[PDB]
Amino acid sequence: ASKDPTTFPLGCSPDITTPKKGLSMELYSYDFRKKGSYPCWDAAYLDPNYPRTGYKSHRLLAKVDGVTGNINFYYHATKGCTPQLGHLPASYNYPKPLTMTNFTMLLYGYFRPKVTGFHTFTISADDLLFVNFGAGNAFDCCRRDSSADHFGNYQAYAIWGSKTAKDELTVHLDAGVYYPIRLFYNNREYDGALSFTFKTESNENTVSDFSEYFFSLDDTEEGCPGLIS
Ligand SMILES: CC(=O)N[C@@H]1[C@@H](O[C@@H]2O[C@H](CO)[C@H](O)[C@H](O)[C@H]2O)[C@@H](O)[C@@H](CO)O[C@H]1O
Ligand SMILES: [Ca+2]
Ligand code: NA
Ligand code: NA
Ligand code: NA
Ligand code: NA
Ligand code: NA
Repeated sequence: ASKDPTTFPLGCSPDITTPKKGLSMELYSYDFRKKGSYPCWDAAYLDPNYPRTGYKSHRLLAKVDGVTGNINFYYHATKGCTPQLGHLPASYNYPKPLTMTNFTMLLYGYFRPKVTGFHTFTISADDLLFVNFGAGNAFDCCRRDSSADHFGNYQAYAIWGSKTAKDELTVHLDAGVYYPIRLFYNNREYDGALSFTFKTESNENTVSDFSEYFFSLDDTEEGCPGLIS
């Protein structure tokens, strides 16, 4: 698939193996600058290659499976320029404290729609959430191994304090097809927040609980390109 973001993204058709519930998550540290710097937070999170290669230089905290449910959070800090502990919601399947003021997080896997039609995803973040969506744009169907670092221009992005603090992505999707998805998050300092929800043209319900929507698929030899059309 093309890497470019599109309104009609390509999806994937898994084989016999049952998709596993939830997304994969990786957590990385994101240190402050040395005492007395102005500002105190590291600006690395906005380097253009930070979401591709830069984050990998940071200390790996965790890699977990099975992230699903409601993945939204709001972490309230009490002090600027200070690492403070907190916990992710239970949905993240990570039962240890981390520096919720300052960390990087990567989620990847597949989104399976329940209805065929236009979906509008709405995102917000403190500090940053970058979203790739579709085969190629995120990664290749059951070939994430060979394509994970080759994602394309973001389908949506949100940066706290910017002219784009919230964003939307509208895409036409087919029910029961599995669409590659990559979420890249950072908190630089202080409060952190992530909101990821959607609506469809089918009804006026907002979906915030991804239990029946987020899945993981094993990579395979020849891939699992979408077979529908
Ligand atoms: C703009 C700014 O620097 N605000 C300071 C606070 O830090 C920011 O807080 C926002 C949320 O309001 C966001 O989380 C951002 O990442 C942070 O940089 C904080 O340092 C506060 C300490 O009391 O001072 C504000 O001025
Ligand atoms: Ca913040
Ligand atoms: Na097979
Ligand atoms: Na740190
Ligand atoms: Na990694
Ligand atoms: Na909007
Ligand atoms: Na409702």
